[PDB]
Amino acid sequence: PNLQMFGHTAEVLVARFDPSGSYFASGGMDRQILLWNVFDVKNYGVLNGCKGAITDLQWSRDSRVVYCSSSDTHLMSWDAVSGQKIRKHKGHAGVVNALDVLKVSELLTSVSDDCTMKVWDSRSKDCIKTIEEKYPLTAVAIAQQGTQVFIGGIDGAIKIWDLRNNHCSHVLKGHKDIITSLAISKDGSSLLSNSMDNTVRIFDVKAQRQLQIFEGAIHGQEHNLLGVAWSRNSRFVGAGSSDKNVYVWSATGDLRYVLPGHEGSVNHVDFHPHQDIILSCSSDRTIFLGELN
Amino acid sequence: GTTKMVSLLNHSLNVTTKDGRTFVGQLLAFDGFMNLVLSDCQEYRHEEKRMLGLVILRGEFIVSLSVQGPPPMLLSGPGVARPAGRGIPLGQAPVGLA
Amino acid sequence: SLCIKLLHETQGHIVTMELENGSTYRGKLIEAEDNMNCQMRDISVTARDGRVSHLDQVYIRGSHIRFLIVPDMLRNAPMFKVGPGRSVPLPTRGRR
Amino acid sequence: MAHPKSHTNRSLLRQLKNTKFFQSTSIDWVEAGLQVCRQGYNMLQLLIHRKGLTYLHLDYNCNLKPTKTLTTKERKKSRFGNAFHLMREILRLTKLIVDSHVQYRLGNIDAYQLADGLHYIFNHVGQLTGMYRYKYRLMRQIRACKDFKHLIYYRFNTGPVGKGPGCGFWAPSWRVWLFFLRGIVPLLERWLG
Amino acid sequence: RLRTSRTKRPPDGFDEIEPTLIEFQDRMRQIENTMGKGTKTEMLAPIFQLHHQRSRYIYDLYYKREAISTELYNWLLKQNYADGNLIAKWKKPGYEKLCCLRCIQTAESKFGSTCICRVPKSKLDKDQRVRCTHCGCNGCASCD
Amino acid sequence: VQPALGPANPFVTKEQDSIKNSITGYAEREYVPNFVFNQEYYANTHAIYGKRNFDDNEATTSTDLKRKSQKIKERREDPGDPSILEGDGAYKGPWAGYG
Amino acid sequence: QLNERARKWRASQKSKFGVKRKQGYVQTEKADLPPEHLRKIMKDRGDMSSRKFRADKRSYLGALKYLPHAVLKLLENMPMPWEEYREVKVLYHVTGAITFVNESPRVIEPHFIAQWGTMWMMMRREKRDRKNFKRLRFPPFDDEEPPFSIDQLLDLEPLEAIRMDLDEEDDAPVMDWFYENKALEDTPHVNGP
RNA sequence: CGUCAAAGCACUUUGCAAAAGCUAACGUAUCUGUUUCUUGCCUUUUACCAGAAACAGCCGUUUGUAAGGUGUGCUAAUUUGACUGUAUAGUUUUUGUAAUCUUUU
Repeated sequence: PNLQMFGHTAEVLVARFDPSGSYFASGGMDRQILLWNVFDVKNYGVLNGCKGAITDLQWSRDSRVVYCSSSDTHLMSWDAVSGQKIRKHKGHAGVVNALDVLKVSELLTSVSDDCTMKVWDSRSKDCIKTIEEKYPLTAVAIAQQGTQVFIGGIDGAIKIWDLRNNHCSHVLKGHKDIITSLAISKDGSSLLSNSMDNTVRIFDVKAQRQLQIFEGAIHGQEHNLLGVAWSRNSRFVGAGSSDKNVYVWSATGDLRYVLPGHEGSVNHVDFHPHQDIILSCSSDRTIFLGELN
Repeated sequence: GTTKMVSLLNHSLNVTTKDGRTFVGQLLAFDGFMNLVLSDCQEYRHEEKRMLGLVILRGEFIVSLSVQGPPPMLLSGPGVARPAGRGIPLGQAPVGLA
Repeated sequence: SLCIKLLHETQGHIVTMELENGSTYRGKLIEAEDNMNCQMRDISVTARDGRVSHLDQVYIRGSHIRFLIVPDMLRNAPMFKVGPGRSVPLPTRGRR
Repeated sequence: MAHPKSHTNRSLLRQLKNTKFFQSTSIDWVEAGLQVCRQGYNMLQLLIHRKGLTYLHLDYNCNLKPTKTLTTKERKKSRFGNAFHLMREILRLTKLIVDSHVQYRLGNIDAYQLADGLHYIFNHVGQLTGMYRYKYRLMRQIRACKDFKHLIYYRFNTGPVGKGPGCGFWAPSWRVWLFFLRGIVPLLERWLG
Repeated sequence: RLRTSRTKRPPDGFDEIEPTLIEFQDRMRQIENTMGKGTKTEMLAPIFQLHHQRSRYIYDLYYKREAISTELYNWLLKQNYADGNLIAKWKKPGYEKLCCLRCIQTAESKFGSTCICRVPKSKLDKDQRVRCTHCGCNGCASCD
Repeated sequence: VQPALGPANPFVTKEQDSIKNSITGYAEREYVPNFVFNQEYYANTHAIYGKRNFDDNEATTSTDLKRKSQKIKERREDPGDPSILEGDGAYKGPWAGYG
Repeated sequence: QLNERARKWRASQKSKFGVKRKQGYVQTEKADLPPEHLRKIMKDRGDMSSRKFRADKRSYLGALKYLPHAVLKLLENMPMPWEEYREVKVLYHVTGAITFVNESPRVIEPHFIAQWGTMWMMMRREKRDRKNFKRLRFPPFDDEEPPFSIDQLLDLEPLEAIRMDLDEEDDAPVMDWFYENKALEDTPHVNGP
């Protein structure tokens, strides 16, 4: 099958599976996160409260608590079993754009239009660290180790920071413009990155040079943050584009699947943790589950 | 105050007394004098045991407190699915341009 | 306070207790107090020695009591919220 | 009495306020009485002329009459219907209630006379407005307003000071005619539509 | 909002303002009662324009020159001499010289929004400067 | 992709060759945020006016906006001010005319 | 070059999320107009004679459907004897095609009883001490005569109306509001407006 | 009154949902219509008389929730909840009758 489920009122942004592979969550401009099943593809809770639009979901690695990143500074927290509020992580003085989580579900990183990175504990309700750069930040990724945090800004310079040192250790180079989504592999050994130059580049974690520049997935005037993912094997790379197409790569530098279906710009493509399924979201208010037999 | 003391409520406790004896069981009720009520109690005089049941201790008699164990023990949103389809667009290029 | 009301509720039943004296007393309880006085009948004392005796009527001082031992059905009894300006727990319809 | 049904609130007068064709403002009552009384005059005139029925003229006191004197062939075209006439005679009433305020804001009348005035109107609507001949139920709203008069007069009038005019305790006699429009409005749209 | 003899008098400062406020009423009747000329949309333009002046007067007397007591300024609004809804916007930045509340309604416009007047002269063309249809705005933008 | 294959019809005039949903051309739904469309539309119009104007009118800038406002601003008549119905002071408002 | 990147970025984020902003535009409340705006339309349109408004005339009949509903809002607002005039609210068709009175009378009940009782005090007293009570003429204005110019009535001044002599010593805690429209709208003795 | 927690607050405009759960005024108010029957006054049908049952409309009311508007504060104010909320060195608990030694198994 394919399954193009409808439900949201307005532009949807982010849609992700549990780490387990038993649910979706989705939510964009609706101010409504809508949970789903995978295997009778039905809705669940209408997580209501966020007074800004959602920009990023992420399941806790317990598969119970959910975290948002509203446009009104809040980062909310939700008990996916019951569906009640837990907290309002009040901090930033602007619009949050990305979130990331660890193994230990306890630490979270967010990224504002205040040019401020901030690490959060799920127990304090306050910031543990505050890394002020200069130009409004956009994408962030934290490693599996719980050590390296990658920041993506407007300079095209993916900076790398550790939790012990807090020094500008390294800076990725050769990306001319804008970053819309970082993504660390299931190894902890390589990033993915969507630039506004349409060069969906991979980078190294440890020597730190490029690997493979992919090219063929356009951003334009919309200025949405488009996403990228690593497949459960780390064989395939799934980048969406404003051309209504989900450009899946071969990770060897070869375009295999280029499946259309959406009527509007695509945002955050994902992969299921085990069985080969693709979550693809788009302003359109629609979502697909593209499979491979 | 007594904010901490309410937190202990319904936990299995180990209570040492001035006599030396140590009572054990859950905590049902608590006081400003530290009168404790305890459920299914067992003294350990010392290789010894006794079964009492419900025990109400005074404040004079109690020395220390210590937890043995922890406390004992949105329907469907609008969304709907559909099947497949995957239409091809005649045009290429981005969404806003043309 | 609730630790006193539970006592008053076991009036009528048979109770065991321990005093600073060292001896334990067992009998039907007739009256209690907020002080922790007691009034019992048909008591069967047992000291440190093991010496049994009979006492027809007894009064006590709470100060002298170490701890009581109460019947089992007295764990399902209600434990109320009380209030700032009330002596006895009781249930409360009014404000709070 | 039924016990009321569960429902969401429709409210017509806040739908019209949500389109770009209606605007809102605050004015004096008697202005907006005249406003209506006029609006209705025209809304009938434009209907009378669109039918090309231009040998009859409505007076400004909602009084319809022929000038020419007609053939039987030219009368059958006139023959306006049970609705239009009911709609008309509901205007004839609105005119009296409003005029009789206009008139007290010249000085002509003075308050105590005006209250009485108002009261006479409701209590006599059978006689000022020849409406009952297009909607015969109406002779129930009439009969009631008469059966208030009796009840009041023989409680107020009598005292030591009873014969003629004065009264002006209209509130009950007024009610009757509101609750009537509650039930007519809905029907009289359907008929006019 | 008509006040008469045998009523509550207004606050002390009022009767200095009296002449000017009558000056407006007198002019306003003169527009109502006269006939227009152009389109029936244009015909009503000089009401809004005048109405804007009556409120600016009072917005001037309380916030800049300071020739009125808070007691009076409030009395003026709750007597409808000046539109508060409007004056509220004059306090907010961006609207510091706005024409008519009707030029800032997204929901009136065929699509989109905002009486062309509301656009800062900078951007739009020489050909489409023209004038608004509602009120006859002409660069209500706070600056241009 | 899978191409068609065959000899290709030789007659085929210009009018037949295009794939048309609705006679003139193919028409399909779009999902562009409106702000992008409004932003896009204005820029295109200026170019069209400019050719008719025959003037490029320089490039859009920062700070020079203030120069462009002032240049427009200076010609425009001074506001009458409140409280003057009459002229010689008078109260031209935003209504005021540049000249 | 980086300074300009962000300037473009921030604006695009501002159109998407933007403090007080709907999908793109800035939403607002439908603010009500000046009173003269409506009053002019009535004068300019007149009797729907001139060609300049030959468009409207289609709508004007369209209104007819909702006339019976305008009558009914108007009468459920009639000003009451003790009031000198009463201000109201309105919906008008920008066409000058109808005026809907958009308030409900709304009143606090023991008070309103009191008032109407106090009428029935004056109204009996006044009937006994008048002698020559001149009841209204009706069809207040003659058939032929065209309706009243609104602008004439705005000059007249209102004239005084019923009420009762409330001595300060005794009726102290009601005298300052026992004859308003929305009594104590400003105090904490009521919600708000 | 006191603590703690949450939240801007009061006032207001629209949208969207609901409103016998254990016999009870969503509205201490109250009007029109349709169908099916029964009787009135009647022969032109409508328009009506005044009872029933079954459906409907209309004029209103309450609540929750979403987005807004005005005034005020976001270096504060207000609301809302929650609570095992009082102060005792002199006899019944928190300013000690404790301290110490020795023998038996």
